[PDB]
Amino acid sequence: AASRRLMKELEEIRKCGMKNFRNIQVDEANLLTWQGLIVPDNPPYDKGAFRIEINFPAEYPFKPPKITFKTKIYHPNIDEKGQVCLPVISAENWKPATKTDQVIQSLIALVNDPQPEHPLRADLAEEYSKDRKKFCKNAEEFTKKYGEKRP
Amino acid sequence: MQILVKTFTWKTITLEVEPSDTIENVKAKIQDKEGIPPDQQRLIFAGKQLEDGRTLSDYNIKMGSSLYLVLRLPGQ
Amino acid sequence: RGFRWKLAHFRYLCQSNALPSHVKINVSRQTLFEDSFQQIMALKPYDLRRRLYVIFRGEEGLDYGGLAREWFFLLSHEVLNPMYCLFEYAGKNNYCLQINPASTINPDHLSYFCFIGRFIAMALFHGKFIDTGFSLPFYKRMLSKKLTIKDLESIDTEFYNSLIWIRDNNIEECGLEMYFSVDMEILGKVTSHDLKLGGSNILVTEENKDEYIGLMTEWRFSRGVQEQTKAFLDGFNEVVPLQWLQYFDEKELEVMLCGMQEVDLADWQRNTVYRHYTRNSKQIIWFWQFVKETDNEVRMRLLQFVTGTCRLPLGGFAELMGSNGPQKFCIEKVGKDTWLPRSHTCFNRLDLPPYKSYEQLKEKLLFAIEETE
Repeated sequence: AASRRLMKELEEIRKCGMKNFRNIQVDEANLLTWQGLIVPDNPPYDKGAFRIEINFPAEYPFKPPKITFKTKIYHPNIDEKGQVCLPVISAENWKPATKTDQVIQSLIALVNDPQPEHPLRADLAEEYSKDRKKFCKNAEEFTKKYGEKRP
Repeated sequence: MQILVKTFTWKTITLEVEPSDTIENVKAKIQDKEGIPPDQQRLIFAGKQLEDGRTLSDYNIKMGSSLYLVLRLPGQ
Repeated sequence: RGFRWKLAHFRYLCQSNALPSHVKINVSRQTLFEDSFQQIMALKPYDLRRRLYVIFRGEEGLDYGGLAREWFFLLSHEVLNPMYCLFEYAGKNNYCLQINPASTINPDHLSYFCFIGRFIAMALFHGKFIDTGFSLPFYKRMLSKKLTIKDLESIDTEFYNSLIWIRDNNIEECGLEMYFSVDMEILGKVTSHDLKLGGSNILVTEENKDEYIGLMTEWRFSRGVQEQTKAFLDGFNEVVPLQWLQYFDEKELEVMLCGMQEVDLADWQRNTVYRHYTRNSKQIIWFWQFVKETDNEVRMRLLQFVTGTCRLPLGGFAELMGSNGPQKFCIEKVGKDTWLPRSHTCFNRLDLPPYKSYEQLKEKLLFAIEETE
């Protein structure tokens, strides 16, 4: 730090209201690591909350951030090592003008309703595409057991 | 706890470890998981080269920390 | 006066400049790097132009048999191994060497880069190939050619896209908080570089944007390896004058250090994909007729045009990697035909405008791929 863009971004995440994302504490030596909580609204994750880490590369905003889920989760696009294939921050769509609050917003959007035409976990993908409801009940005992509170 | 020792060959080796463990112990866990003899290993953390005989906590290695594994040149 | 000729020229320069007698390189496989580095460093550049006698002790008199163009393969594999922290891979998924800024953690790193410089020049000088080579920007530096923003695409694609995004968009109402400085992590430790005086306090805006883009581009190529690079070029130049290289481009120099690779024309066709073309559009039919017809050197050059390298992964075309992950050789149909074909090495993609005659496709493709300055 340096990291004068990361400050403005932290400021305009804390004050942006952030209903679905909270308890955002940060490594304040260089704001290159954030931790926060995702609080899904629609089922099958509305009975849970999820610790994530956001890792900013040293050359941010030239390279995108990396999001990992610290809390386990049952999602066709999040592997069991917590990696989320979130398109807006992929190495192919990353723009410099993209702010972290838009990142989160699209992460939420991904939690609320997945997209299984491209999945990190194929099972799941098909268990969503076919059988939308056998998915949810399993997602629910996963979030019930493994996810966090409040929400 | 659990740490990631990262190489420049893009292998991430996960190690099972306690804050009590010495740098020598962690080198030993590397020799066992990779075959690399400790006398030719270099561990670095957050820009500090980890001296043998100290411990993970002296260096404040919390969990999920990434070490870096580099080899010593054969000659020296 | 193309590659064939450049090659004869370079070979003649070497022949015509070789000292007599021989030079003894005594190593053993078990201690190949330390023995090599010891042997080569004790000799004068001139001596490295005498005849080469390599001994592998313990294999000593039967064989050879042999021999050590094996030393060149084996050693190249040792000294260029990123584990040792002298050179590093260019990206996660593409595997051609560049200098690692972390190299300083080696007690005398400038010596080892001088060694390696000598070593490679020895390879060119004695017409021996080495196992894996360097990135194309690396080669351009050796030829003293200027590195440009498009040279970035191959070695750091995200940094490239970001750079270009900033060139091609108005940013005034964009709240980018960009300053003339830039940070880099090495071995876990983060450091700050100003790009001009007090650059960390100068704000990037529409009016300085171009200057900024400029300096970033240098910095990204140059960052943390000025001294190792000079050590290398010096070590190389003592053995084989860099000026002997002046007729070569960076792609030809790749091919001179690697051999001519084996391309299985079947393996290629099986694993090519087509965007807005098909296996039956006769631009493609024409394409594959050109791939079968010509030289093996044209094929490598073509392989360089579309993929940024003449080498193939372990396995063949079925496992071609790009920037973001795997990506097969791909031909896509682009607009007009008053263009030349273009490529995207990070996507491994040939943009082939629909040409009007097999001869037209043949002459334009061949002009695009041979004319890379």
